[PDB]
Amino acid sequence: LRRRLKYFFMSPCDKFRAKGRKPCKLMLQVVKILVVTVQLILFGLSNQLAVTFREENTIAFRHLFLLGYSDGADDTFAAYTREQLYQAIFHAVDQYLALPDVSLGRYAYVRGGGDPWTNGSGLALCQRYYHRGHVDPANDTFDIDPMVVTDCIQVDPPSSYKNLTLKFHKLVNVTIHFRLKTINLQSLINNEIPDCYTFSVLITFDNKAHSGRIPISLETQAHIQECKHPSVFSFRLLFDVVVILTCSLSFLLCARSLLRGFLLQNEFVGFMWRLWERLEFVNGWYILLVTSDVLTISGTIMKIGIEAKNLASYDVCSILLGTSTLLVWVGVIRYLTFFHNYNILIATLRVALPSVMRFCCCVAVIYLGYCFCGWIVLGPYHVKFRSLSMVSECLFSLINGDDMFVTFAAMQAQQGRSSLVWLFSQLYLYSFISLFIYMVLSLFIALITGAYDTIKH
Amino acid sequence: LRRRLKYFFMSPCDKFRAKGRKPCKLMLQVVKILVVTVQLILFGLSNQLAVTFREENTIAFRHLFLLGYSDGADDTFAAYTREQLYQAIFHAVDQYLALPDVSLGRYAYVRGGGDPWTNGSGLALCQRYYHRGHVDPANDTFDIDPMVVTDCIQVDPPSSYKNLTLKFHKLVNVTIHFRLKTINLQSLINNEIPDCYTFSVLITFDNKAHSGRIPISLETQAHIQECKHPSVFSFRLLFDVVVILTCSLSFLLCARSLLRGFLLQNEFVGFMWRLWERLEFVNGWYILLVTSDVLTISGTIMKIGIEAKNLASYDVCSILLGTSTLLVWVGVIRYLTFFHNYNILIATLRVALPSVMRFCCCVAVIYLGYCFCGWIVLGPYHVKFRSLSMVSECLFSLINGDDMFVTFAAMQAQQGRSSLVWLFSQLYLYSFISLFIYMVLSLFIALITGAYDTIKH
Amino acid sequence: LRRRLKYFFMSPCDKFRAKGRKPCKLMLQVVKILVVTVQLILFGLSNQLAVTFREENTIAFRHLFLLGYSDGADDTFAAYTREQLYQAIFHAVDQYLALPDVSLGRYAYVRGGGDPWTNGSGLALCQRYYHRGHVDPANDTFDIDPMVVTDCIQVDPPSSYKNLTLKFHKLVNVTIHFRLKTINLQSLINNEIPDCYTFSVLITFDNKAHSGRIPISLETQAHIQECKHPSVFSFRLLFDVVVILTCSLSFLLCARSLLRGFLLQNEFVGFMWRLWERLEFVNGWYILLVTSDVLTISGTIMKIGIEAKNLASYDVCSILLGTSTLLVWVGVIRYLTFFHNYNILIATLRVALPSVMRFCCCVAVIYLGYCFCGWIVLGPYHVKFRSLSMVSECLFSLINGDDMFVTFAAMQAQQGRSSLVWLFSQLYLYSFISLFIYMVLSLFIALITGAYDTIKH
Amino acid sequence: LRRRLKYFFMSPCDKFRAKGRKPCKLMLQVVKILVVTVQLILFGLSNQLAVTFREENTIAFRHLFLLGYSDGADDTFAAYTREQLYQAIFHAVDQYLALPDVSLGRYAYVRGGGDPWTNGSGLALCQRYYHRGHVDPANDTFDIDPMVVTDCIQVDPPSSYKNLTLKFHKLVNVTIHFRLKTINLQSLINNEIPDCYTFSVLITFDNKAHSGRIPISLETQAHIQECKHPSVFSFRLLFDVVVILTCSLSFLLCARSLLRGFLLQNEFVGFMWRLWERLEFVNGWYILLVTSDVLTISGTIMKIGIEAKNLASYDVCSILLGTSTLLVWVGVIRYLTFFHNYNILIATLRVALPSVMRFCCCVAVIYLGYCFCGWIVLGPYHVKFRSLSMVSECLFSLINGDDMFVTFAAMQAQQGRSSLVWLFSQLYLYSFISLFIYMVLSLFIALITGAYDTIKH
Ligand SMILES: CCCCCCCC(=O)OC[C@H](COP(=O)(O)O[C@@H]1[C@H](O)[C@H](OP(=O)(O)O)[C@@H](O)[C@H](OP(=O)(O)O)[C@H]1O)OC(=O)CCCCCCC
Ligand SMILES: CCCCCCCC(=O)OC[C@H](COP(=O)(O)O[C@@H]1[C@H](O)[C@H](OP(=O)(O)O)[C@@H](O)[C@H](OP(=O)(O)O)[C@H]1O)OC(=O)CCCCCCC
Ligand SMILES: CCCCCCCC(=O)OC[C@H](COP(=O)(O)O[C@@H]1[C@H](O)[C@H](OP(=O)(O)O)[C@@H](O)[C@H](OP(=O)(O)O)[C@H]1O)OC(=O)CCCCCCC
Ligand SMILES: COc1ccccc1N1CCN([C@@H]2CCCC[C@H]2NS(=O)(=O)c2ccccc2)CC1
Ligand SMILES: CCCCCCCCCC
Ligand SMILES: CCCCCCCCCC
Ligand SMILES: CCCCCCCCCC
Ligand SMILES: CCCCCCCCCC
Ligand SMILES: CCCCCC
Repeated sequence: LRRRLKYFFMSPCDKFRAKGRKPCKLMLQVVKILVVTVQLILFGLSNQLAVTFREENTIAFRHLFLLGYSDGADDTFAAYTREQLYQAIFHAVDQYLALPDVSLGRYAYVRGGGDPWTNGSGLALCQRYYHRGHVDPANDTFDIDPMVVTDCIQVDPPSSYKNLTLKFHKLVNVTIHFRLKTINLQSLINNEIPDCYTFSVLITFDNKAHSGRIPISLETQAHIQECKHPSVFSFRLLFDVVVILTCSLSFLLCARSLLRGFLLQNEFVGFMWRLWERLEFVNGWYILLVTSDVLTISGTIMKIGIEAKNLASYDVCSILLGTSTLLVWVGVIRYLTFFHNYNILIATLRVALPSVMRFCCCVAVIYLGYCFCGWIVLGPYHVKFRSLSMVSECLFSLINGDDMFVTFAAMQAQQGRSSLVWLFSQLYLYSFISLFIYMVLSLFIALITGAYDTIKH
Repeated sequence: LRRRLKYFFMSPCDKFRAKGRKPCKLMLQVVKILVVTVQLILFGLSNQLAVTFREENTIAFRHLFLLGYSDGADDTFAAYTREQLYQAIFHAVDQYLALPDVSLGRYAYVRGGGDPWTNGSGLALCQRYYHRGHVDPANDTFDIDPMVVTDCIQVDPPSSYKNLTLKFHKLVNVTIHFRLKTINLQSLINNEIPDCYTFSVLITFDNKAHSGRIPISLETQAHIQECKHPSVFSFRLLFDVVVILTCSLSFLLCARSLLRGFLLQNEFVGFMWRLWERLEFVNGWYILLVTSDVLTISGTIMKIGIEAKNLASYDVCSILLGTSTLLVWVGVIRYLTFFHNYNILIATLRVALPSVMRFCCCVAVIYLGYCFCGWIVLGPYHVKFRSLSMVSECLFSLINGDDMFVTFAAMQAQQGRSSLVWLFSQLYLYSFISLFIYMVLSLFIALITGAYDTIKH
Repeated sequence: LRRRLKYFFMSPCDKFRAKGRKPCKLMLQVVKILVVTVQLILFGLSNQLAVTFREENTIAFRHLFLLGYSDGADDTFAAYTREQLYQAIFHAVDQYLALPDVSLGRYAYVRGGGDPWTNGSGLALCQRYYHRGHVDPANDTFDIDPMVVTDCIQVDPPSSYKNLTLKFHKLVNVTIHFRLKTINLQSLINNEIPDCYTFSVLITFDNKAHSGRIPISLETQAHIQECKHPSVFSFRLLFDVVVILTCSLSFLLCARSLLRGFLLQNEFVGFMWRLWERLEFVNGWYILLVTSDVLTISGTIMKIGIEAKNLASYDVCSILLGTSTLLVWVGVIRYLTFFHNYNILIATLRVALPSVMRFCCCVAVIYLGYCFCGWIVLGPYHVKFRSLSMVSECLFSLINGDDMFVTFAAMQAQQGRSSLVWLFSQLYLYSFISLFIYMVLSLFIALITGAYDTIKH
Repeated sequence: LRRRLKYFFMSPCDKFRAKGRKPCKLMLQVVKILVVTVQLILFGLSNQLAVTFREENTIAFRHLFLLGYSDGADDTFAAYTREQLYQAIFHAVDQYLALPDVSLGRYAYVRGGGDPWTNGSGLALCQRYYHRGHVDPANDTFDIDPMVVTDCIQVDPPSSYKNLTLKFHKLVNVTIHFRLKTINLQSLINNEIPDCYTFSVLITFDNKAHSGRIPISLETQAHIQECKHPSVFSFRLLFDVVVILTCSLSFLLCARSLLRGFLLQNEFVGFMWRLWERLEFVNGWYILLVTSDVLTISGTIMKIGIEAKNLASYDVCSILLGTSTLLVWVGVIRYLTFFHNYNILIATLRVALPSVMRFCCCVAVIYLGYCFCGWIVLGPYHVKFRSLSMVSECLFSLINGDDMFVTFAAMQAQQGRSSLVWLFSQLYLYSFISLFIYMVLSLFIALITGAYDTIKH
């Protein structure tokens, strides 16, 4: 049993010297790294083109349908008078009706086919208000039924919509919905058959705040299909099958290795009888390899489905493939651990990790207290403290010396208004930055240095 | 006495093993953390809505009443000719008179009710100048009585104000004051009854510099009341009472513990007879808990008052609640100190603190000298050195590697003008940054490393 | 043999004490540093003037020929309607025809002389579309022959171009090509004879995306000649010859030293018989000196050619000269290594380097995995993750605490759209920044500290 | 002699214990710190008011006299057509003639009084061109006499200037000079008598590049006098005299101490007979005090002159006073050196300094080589590499982790143009940042840590 146990923990070189078995798994892992990286690169190259197409079409739509729109004004684009709102709505509808004659792109009208479009209708102009909405600020009185009533005009592609009358005092919002069909000719370069896009365009005039300011936004959804009857005067699926086969073989070999480890662990436990030490028979690198294989196979199946237009879950597929690629690239450290000089550094990090995590536990409570305090106190006055996630991002960036002066200057811009709040912000920011830069990061450095010193002895 | 003293310093686990008393205080502290955090989250969620309402209304007012106003131009918005100033004033008054027909919001006029509005007047247009203002720059002569005279026209909501004549050579400023009543319908979502807002709007055309440039600003004050006769087709006060009860119980238990410590200290002193060592009987964690309880109770009472519309001190309440939440979250380190691995890091920080503070004392004098020098020399030329607090913020950000290049480039933009000042700025910035980054932060790191090394032995 | 070997490794001071030979090479190296630096400074001063001339002319061309152009709008300048595109094209052509009467600069027309300009033609207005381009998005149908057909109108400098008809549905792009001749009178200051510039101006209206948005750009190529028949009412070539002679002498002496080292190494090997230890006879400083001499001589020849207008490879010459200057300035460390106090620090760096490089090897795989994952997942949503090189630059800047908050906020701006992607971005950014700042840089610091500690003992 | 020598090196406490002499110098230094700081604060408060006045007047002038000017466009403000230039010039002159009726400020015209204004002339409109300027880019020919001829029209304050004819092909520049008199009424607040300003306004249309782009700028010079015949319906000079007296007394006492040290050193040398060890008798703190006293006295005299309007050298006075304040605040470290715990840290820094400076010497050559290489190679393409001082500022900010990503992205914006330059920039930036952050700063930290470790033993 001793010999088998010793050989089980032997390094690949020692195993080859002893039994001479060819290291199939190492070569398979190298090939897997290569093919997985190539597949990810190809997928990203293909997807960025579609992303660019959709983004450019959306920018063109914003310039076409939004009155007085200019680049970089998405956040602040709003209406402030009834005349402005009416003009914007009518401009959007008129530009929809004039699209064939003015647009640089080639778009087709989509009629009916569901809701909110009635049969034969291309554009739906809906206004949503309250069922009952009596409001009298002069007498501090109101009577509202929060139930929302929707009223839509239907415009067929080529003017009753010009008779629109908005109930401003009880208006919840206004929306314009339509769809445009186009063909992605940009696919010709990069050697792909053009596909058919349907853009669902929604223009929203939002009055949910009732603050006298109605923001205006335009959004698009892209539905991609294979064009019927294509006409233009295989190395994508074979590569996917190759990747799947490589991952399956790697999974089988790693599962065999893990089973062998489990059986040897059981034998050793039985021998000793006649948990931390049990899991010594577990090869975490092979767990990582199995996880990467599963993720890659799932992502490859999803990618095959997507590229045939049968699926539209690009986010999940991209996440799976990227995570698997990261895992396979991280797995290369196993090979470096077999050399003493590199193993020194890897073991330094490994022995540092536990105390680092314990110190993270110690620091998290202070960090969270600061987050809550900053959100509650500075949230009203600071744009960077409006949400707890935003507060955490701001504090994390401050800890690393980024955007410090702008954070100070935002509060400086309102020193005269509230002196108490300004003094509190001064104390809060100074104390947090000093504590976390001059004491916490220093202790991280000290922990790493101590781990390195221990490893070198 | 020895046994009682030993038990007094026993850890909670040892105390439970010895006497078996249930650790009520620990459970109470956990519950306190939970309820305090939930209360803070709810309060912040509620307050951000009102902040958004006020900010949006103010932006709408700026777009409505300021002629030629655009987003992001608040700091530089100014008039430069008499025609521009007259046009801006008349535009503001005309937009006030046309508000019902043009505004997307629903506003009500407020008449009279104090000063500067006479009875029946909604808008007050005041101009403030000097009593006697003879100025003759041609002869380098002037005769001024600094006493300020105010002259206001009163406009009743629906044109004598069109006859306004400004005394430009002796004008101190022009102001427009009015009030608008609105109802916050946005409260319907989040399940709250709408409240009644009164916005006091002040538009200022400022000529205190007499520099030929008159900045224009708009400011609002919000007074919030409960709307009389509400009509819309309890889990906020019960939670506050629960929080107050929890904090009061924690305060009572901590006071009992502190009294026991005081009595035991007195007994030990008497025994020894028959300050640093005396305060060893003081449990600073319980002082922190008592402080947090007091702050939380005060903030909860203020919050109860505010949410009934009887109080308007949001800043003080928010500061109290945020500070108490920070304190209760920092108090969790006490529980970690009972475990050796975490106590190692906590004790490292504790033993590092004194030398860190002494080095801060050493560094403060150099920092202050640099602050004064930079303010006096670069203040005239650098926007970031205009005020001592701004100088301190800039230097602190520089020490942490933020906004360095913009600071250098601002001076670069005027190298040709004054070569001496540019050379001085070069020497000043380079020396300060080098000294504080390569020697001071390094010494902080060394102090922390030495403390950690001592603790590990 | 022992005495000769000992003298070969003697320091310059010891060699002078022993044999008394004048250290010609040291003085030559000092003179080389001086002359090389002066030459580089003069070359850069001369080149920046031409760079400024070309840049200013290009800005003037953009303001002259692009309709509605404003500074800082190069990236977003685009057309969105057929009317806008026609107006821009006609404005460019009309401004070309009116240049003599409106331009502040003095330009001459260039006619014919190649392609795309026919004989006697100054401006070429080409439109490129597809040979066959049937597109019917209504029926999801298309019939395209990807072959590109070009049709150009020729405009002679002083209106058939006004009859231009664009094939929008199959348009690939539109281009306007012309050339302008000018004289660089700015050369008079700095005491140079004015030279003759020919600017080849290309205006591109790009429709390769077929997205309804056609970006517009202007680019120029400068061809510089010596003006024929100059008339204006030697210390540049003599200095170049001096530099070349100094570099050649340094090369000869260093080659002699390297040959002596090789011969002594051969003698020692023969004696011992009767690789790491062999290369001990190689003086890497002299290899650096020889490389710098070769680079400087090549760059000086290229510079001589350029300044006579016989060459136009400014990038290669600048790279050669800058690299050689960097090498000669780095070579000064050799002289500092002869003093114990400075040699301590230099040897610290030298002994730290190998473990630093090994740790870089360990870290590269994790860095690459993160790069690929971020590119594939965040590329569609983040402007800073569009390309792998851009991803690497962003991650490298993040590791050093730059642009952290903007990176977080770009993803924050789309939290509601995709919650899964936002959560993944949170985990990705937080884990990467924490791992690389609190563990990797700490280990670099620890490696350097250990090297320094070993050197001091 | 031994007793006197021992007493000479005694600490202030030991000296007081031994001889009982009252420590007059310590109290004097404390009073000096207080009074010098108060004086600096008052001077800065007074000066930034005048700075604000001048800046506001200049902004008003830019808005009045520059056609189409908007805030934040100073750098890019330029003309591109002859029509634009004529319109700008005529607008400036017309606005000068209409100033009394349109300006919000009160200004007086200044006539004649030197050059370029003839007797009775308020505005001078000069155009500078070449004596002979034949330019024929068509034939690549030119004949220039670089002598500059100036031709000015004179406009008396209330239209021959409308007949201006510009020689565009040989124009060097156009300038408009005039002067305006105003009274600074803003001085009334802060309790000062208003003073009389004369603004010399120069508007420049610059054509020295001959690039078809003529930048337009406005500059002002302020000359300040005491207004004659002031009329408005001493604690500044007494404080200055107090400061001067305090500094003089401190100087006398420190000189006495230094003379005593010199005499004792001479006695010791004579005794031993019967440089590094000699200068042990020099008290560098007293040298610092003497320098600060001299600087403060000089700055106070200059400030007295300035505040009486007899001097205008604000930069020199501010530099002197700021440097003296920095020195006196740095001098406080002497008192901290008398306490062991603070002396530990101060001595750590003192013993670290020499090796830090030697390592700076080692690093300077690499830094300079990188500076030259970056300037020569990236200068043509990168806005941040245009000048060697700018290159140094950019590299220094990069070393400290500031503005990294923008530096990378500026080069990314031109990857396609020159691939060789882009690759070189990648290698250059990556190598520089890595070398200086992961090896140089680490060695600074290691040096400080070693110094601290040695001091603690
Ligand atoms: C076209 C490519 C075909 C490749 C596969 C066939 C050709 C080929 O070389 O296979 C090598 C593999 C082993 O490949 P591989 O896993 O690399 O080889 C094993 C590992 O080196 C293992 O050590 P660790 O790597 O540290 O765990 C070691 O203990 C085993 O020795 P032992 O056998 O004496 O105990 C080796 O056999 O051996 C098979 O017998 C395949 C059975 C697969 C069953 C999967 C489902 C359970
Ligand atoms: C106008 C300026 C003229 C300058 C040159 C003439 C005037 C002049 O001082 O020359 C000094 C040089 C040597 O100049 P240099 O190289 O500085 O001198 C040698 C180096 O010091 C070398 O040590 P390292 O520097 O550490 O390698 C040392 O071993 C040699 O001793 P050794 O001779 O006893 O072995 C020295 O002769 O000696 C010549 O004989 C020139 C032959 C050149 C052949 C080149 C083609 C192979
Ligand atoms: C209104 C305020 C008036 C203040 C001054 C008068 C009232 C007053 O206390 O003077 C204290 C000073 C000394 O003031 P101060 O300099 O503080 O006192 C001396 C220092 O403590 C010195 O040590 P260091 O400080 O380490 O150098 C020490 O060796 C001397 O002892 P010794 O005398 O036994 O050698 C002290 O006399 O003694 C005078 O006799 C003034 C002579 C000035 C001559 C200047 C021109 C050369
Ligand atoms: C001259 O250079 C160095 C002198 C001393 C120490 C390190 C380096 N550098 C070598 C090059 N290196 C790569 C730059 C391009 C991206 C990939 C980088 N490699 S990396 O290992 O992923 C890595 C990443 C971040 C931090 C450290 C290491 C940077 C470090
Ligand atoms: C050999 C088993 C333990 C090695 C560590 C597990 C993999 C680490 C993942 C980063
Ligand atoms: C146990 C008494 C001393 C513990 C320290 C006091 C509380 C620390 C507050 C951060
Ligand atoms: C003396 C031979 C080895 C010295 C090192 C080689 C030159 C270093 C280049 C930076
Ligand atoms: C006591 C003499 C030496 C003390 C150092 C000199 C003053 C340091 C200036 C920063
Ligand atoms: C020893 C008691 C630990 C308590 C953890 C909250």
